[PDB]
Amino acid sequence: SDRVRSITLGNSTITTQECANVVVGYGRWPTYLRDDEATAEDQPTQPDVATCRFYTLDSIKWEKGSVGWWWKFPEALSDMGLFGQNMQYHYLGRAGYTIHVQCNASKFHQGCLLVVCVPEAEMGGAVVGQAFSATAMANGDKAYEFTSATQSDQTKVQTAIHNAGMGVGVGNLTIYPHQWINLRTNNSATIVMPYINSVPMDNMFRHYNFTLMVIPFVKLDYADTASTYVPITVTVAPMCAEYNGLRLAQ
Amino acid sequence: SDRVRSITLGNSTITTQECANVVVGYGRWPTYLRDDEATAEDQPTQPDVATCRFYTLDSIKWEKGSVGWWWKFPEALSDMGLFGQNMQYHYLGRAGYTIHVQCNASKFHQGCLLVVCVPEAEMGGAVVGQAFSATAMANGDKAYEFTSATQSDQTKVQTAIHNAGMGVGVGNLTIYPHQWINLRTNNSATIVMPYINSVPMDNMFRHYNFTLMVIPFVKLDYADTASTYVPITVTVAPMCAEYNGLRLAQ
Amino acid sequence: GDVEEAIERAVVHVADTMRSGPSNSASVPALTAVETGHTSQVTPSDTMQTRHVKNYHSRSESTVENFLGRSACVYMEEYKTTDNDVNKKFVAWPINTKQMVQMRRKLEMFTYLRFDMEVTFVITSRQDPGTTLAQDMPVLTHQIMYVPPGGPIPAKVDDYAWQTSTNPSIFWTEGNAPARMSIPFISIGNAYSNFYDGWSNFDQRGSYGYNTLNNLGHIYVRHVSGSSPHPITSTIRVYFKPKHTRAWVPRPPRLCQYKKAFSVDFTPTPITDTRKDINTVT
Amino acid sequence: GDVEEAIERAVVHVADTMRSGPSNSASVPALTAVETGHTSQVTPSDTMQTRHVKNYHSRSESTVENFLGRSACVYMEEYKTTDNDVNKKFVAWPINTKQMVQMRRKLEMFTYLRFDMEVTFVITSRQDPGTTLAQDMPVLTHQIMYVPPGGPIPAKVDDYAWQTSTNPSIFWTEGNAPARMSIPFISIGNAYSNFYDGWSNFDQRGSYGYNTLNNLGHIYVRHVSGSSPHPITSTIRVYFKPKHTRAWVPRPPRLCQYKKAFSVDFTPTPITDTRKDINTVT
Amino acid sequence: TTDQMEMFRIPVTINAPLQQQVFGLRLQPGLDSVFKHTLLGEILNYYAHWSGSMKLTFVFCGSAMATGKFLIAYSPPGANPPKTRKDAMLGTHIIWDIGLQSSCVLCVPWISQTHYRLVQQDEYTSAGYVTCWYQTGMIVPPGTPNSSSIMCFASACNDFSVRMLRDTPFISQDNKL
Amino acid sequence: GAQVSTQKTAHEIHYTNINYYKDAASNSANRQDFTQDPSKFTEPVKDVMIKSLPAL
Amino acid sequence: GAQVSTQKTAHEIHYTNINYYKDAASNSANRQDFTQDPSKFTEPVKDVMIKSLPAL
Ligand SMILES: CN1CCN(Cc2ccc(NCc3ccc(F)c(F)c3)cc2)CC1
Ligand SMILES: CN1CCN(Cc2ccc(NCc3ccc(F)c(F)c3)cc2)CC1
Repeated sequence: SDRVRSITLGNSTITTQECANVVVGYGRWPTYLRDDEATAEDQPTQPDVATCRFYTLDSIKWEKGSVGWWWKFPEALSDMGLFGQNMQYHYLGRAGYTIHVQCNASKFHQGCLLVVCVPEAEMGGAVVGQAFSATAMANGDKAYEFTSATQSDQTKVQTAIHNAGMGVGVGNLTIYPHQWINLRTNNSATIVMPYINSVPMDNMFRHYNFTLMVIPFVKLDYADTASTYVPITVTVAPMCAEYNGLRLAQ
Repeated sequence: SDRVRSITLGNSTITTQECANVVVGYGRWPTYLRDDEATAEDQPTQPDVATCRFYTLDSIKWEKGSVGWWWKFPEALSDMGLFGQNMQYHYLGRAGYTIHVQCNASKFHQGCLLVVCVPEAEMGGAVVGQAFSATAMANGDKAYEFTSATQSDQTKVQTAIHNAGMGVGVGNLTIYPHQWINLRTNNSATIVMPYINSVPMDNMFRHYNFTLMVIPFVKLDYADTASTYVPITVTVAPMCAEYNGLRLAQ
Repeated sequence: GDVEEAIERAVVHVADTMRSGPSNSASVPALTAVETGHTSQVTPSDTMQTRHVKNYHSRSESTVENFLGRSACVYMEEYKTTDNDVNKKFVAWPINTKQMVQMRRKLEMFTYLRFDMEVTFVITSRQDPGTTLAQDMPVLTHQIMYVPPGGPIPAKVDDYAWQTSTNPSIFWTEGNAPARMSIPFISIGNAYSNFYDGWSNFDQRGSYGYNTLNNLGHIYVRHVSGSSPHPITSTIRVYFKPKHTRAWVPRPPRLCQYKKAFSVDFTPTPITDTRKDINTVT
Repeated sequence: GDVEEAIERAVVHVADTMRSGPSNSASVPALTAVETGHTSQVTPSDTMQTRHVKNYHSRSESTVENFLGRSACVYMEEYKTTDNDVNKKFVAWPINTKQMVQMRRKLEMFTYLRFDMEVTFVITSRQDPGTTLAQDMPVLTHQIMYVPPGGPIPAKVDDYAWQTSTNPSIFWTEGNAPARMSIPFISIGNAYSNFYDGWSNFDQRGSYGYNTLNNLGHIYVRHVSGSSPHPITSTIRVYFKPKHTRAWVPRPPRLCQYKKAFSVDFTPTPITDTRKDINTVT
Repeated sequence: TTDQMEMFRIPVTINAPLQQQVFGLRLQPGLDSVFKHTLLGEILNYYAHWSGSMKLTFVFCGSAMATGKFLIAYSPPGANPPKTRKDAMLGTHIIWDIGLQSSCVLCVPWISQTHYRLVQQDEYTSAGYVTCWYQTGMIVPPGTPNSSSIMCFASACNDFSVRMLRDTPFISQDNKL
Repeated sequence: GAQVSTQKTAHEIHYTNINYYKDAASNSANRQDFTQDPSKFTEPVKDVMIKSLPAL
Repeated sequence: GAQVSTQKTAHEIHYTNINYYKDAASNSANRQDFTQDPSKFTEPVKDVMIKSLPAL
């Protein structure tokens, strides 16, 4: 059977007994930087195993009125194990990721989720011509809430769901790498995202490589059961991570 | 000329323009653990470069009345860069060291130091039949003072210099790997210490692998100069370090 | 043919550990199903990255031959050189391995056994307390006699039965090394049985349990001719040491304390000790 | 294969002395620099004229095997055959080599050791003084029992634990040669450690020093069944004799007198004795 | 435990906080009360030294319609045992998914500074801790029991071994039978 | 008629034995055998199961 | 299976040994080894120094 998948990174393992295939970015597997493409001179550091492992990033609660959530990487893993320490102590970094989003419910539940990784997901402010701090869009591993109605507070990003906070039709996000979690026939989605950027390496504190979005297209529904909500969990694992430019800790 | 030495570990370099040879433990160079000698099952982690580099461990002041000092390893490097983090996050560790002790003075100064690494340097309490805490013998990178007179406080180790706090003649420490810093003809001492222990690996928080001692056999002397003291600095660098048994941070 | 030169047994070391790297596939060694009654054969190499390790450990000391190859006391008794009661001047012990607890528990881990036996006797003497003790006595001598089932049994120290003509016996003198002998496999069946879930009579009546199959005989001991002016007490200890052992059908070790020498009777016991709660680890 | 004929080890004699004549050159063997931590390798032939000498001396007696290959007392204790105090009728000694000073100092010249052990027991008895001593007692017998860590421990002379079924034991009778046994290398680590600069708990708390690694077990001794009308006292001495020895990391010999059996505690001592002045030679 | 058989059942509930501990124990196979009397523990108590890896197998004995995920982690020796899932997940662990296969195996690797460990374990030769935490929680449909149970099995791998035979302390007598 | 065989010792040695009695029960313990097979108690199933493959 | 070897004696002689027990720990002390090497403690330097040449 092809409905069972097992992934082993570092000293952690993920087993899903009911899942689809594994989308693989734009058909490119993560890999180390080549000699003929690099620019920095000094020797890089490659702490595999220590950093290439799965890290569960907290958990959200899916209610009948949920609208969606997003996380921004790699800042989401800023304080997660040796990955965070290496990112703090180095000027440059580079790594792909494997994203696994779990969500299980009985045969009598119905709903559908969209899981998508949006590279360079620039967002606009709630009030045009008004700047916002770096706290209404990323504050560690905590998830951020979309809003059904138009946002009004000037200190946070425009959370209108149907525009995805990017000024584009939400239904067109299918262009990016993605998967669907349909409670009828699925329990998890796996995405392998290679390193996508305009330069060989970049600082991980100043640049958000890509954004993860979970949007319920078909709202959750059930009847006559003792379960009131469906927990959702997100797990990530850097792959082929290498750092460079050792400096004092930020 | 053989009076000039240069050592390059990781991203750090040490250059001494006036030095002796380099003592090399019991004639054994540091090396990784072999497959036929290991006992732990899981894959080890080998973060070379990130951990195999020189770390300056504070500085002491050599006065006319100084008696000596000691440091205990690897606890001395407990909070020094990624080495400390790796030691915290792992149950087992293993690594050799390269110790470099600098001390420079004009041609008109006189004095002699003994630099020696004592493996398993067990020490006795100041008052017989009285226990002491793990603070009178190691508190990080700070150096500890020997005493010319017999110690009397019951909360600290016996610091009588002539017995080395070990119940043995101080003049017999030559048996261990060592070097002399004679101000006439020397400025630094270099010692390469392989991993010595009764087991393949051990925890670095519970076991003091070896102790470093600096003892002035000929007290410092000078006359009619504006310099009042001769600073002494110690630099260490783990070699072929590998860790195992990942656990939550201590 | 001055030397045979037995070939080496070839030290059997335990299995090594093979290097393993990251994996991502449909194989799931971790997942199994205990309902089949089959114990999983996974190894640490199948769930986390591991280095290559050569193990030189061996399981030599865990063999049944070595596990049971230790002498253990199985019985001790006292008899006096001179006394008013005739029955108190000699010992009569029906052979059985259920008297002493440790050796019993060791044996009871297997249902069936087959081995040779090595028997050693330790004998000591002491002068009984009394008002007058000044006496001179030469060294004492003791006789051990083995009576297979159905043979004549002595009724007093100076009985005619002590003139063994077919019954093996040992005469021993104090001050020398302990006596010893070897005994072959003397079971009517194909193996000794520690347990027997059955009756004696064909109508399911009579004796029940392992007491039915115990017909190994008796052992008698006495002072040869010592008869002191004042009482002297002696003690004998019997040690058994199996050799060339084979075992079958292992069973779980006993948990409740023994209470009878010829029965499995016991009192209910808690499974194990308790702790504060399911999370306490201190 | 009636004879193997082990090849000769080839007596290794010390270095000879080569003839040397007058010299006048730029080579200066005498001058060196101890700052390197390197001991000079000069010989008398390098500083004065010498004749040719063939040395037949050998360093056979200075090998570690021979240096440590001598039996030495490590413990002695007394126990009575009969007395009011139960604890006084048997011995219970936790095994350790730090009790007796000479053997301790000999061992403490090396940080790590690995050897087989040969153990010998010397037992003697004597009648306690008293008003009435006229009694007659046969020869006594003694039992030595070794209890690995975690095993049951007897609480009285006639306890059930004395029925060893797995614990090795020796039964010995007075008047014969001393008892003896051989013990292999039984350390959990790769070598015995005389010193241990570390703690027990992972937070640098608890027991400190070599006391942490001492888990070799216990030894118990008792009179088998001797119970005299009048007290009799016995003494046992234990002797250890390493075999097949290997040593690592030599350390300077101790200078200050020992004061504790499980610690390195000491009192400061002068380096050495004194004389009238730096020139006195008488 | 008024009923002795309860000692073999690990409770599990439908509604629990997002991260919660299911159980925790010390890894002292020959000394800890949990492993003291198991089929494995009995054998070790006849010896003084032991080494090798261990297997812990968990079987979910809930309903067929129930589902959930669990995190089982092994923490090597340290100054303090884990208190929250974030601490536990740092060490060796496996994410267990409940489906058609009702059993999962956690292989405890042999990580030690010495080739052997004492059966009568102490601070020097500690072995670590094992804990289990809710990964997602247990969900059930209508008309099912609100509680379930889990069972644990212990066994030794193929590299396990023992040394130094010693008399067990569990069995004793005061008088001849 | 003497037998020569190796004696237990890591990777760093012969002893001679002769039998004096006419009964095999008198021989010394043959504690040099180390062959073993646990599949009898661990894999008593009828159909062999591959660890990699699913149990059912 | 007997071993024959020389016994210690200047320049002016065989003994036979047989092992009776099945454990190597029972053998007699092997005090006939005389190989030794002091360079480990006397010359632990990295660069070899010739005695005739100056130390520095
Ligand atoms: C029911 N079986 C009886 C045998 N028992 C083991 C056993 C077997 C034989 C003996 N002793 C045999 C023996 C040996 C030497 C003698 F001199 C003698 F009289 C008898 C002791 C225990 C297991 C349970
Ligand atoms: C911490 N180590 C403990 C061992 N000690 C040396 C040593 C080792 C073993 C022994 N005796 C082993 C032994 C030998 C024979 C026995 F019967 C017995 F119970 C124990 C004595 C001293 C050095 C310091």
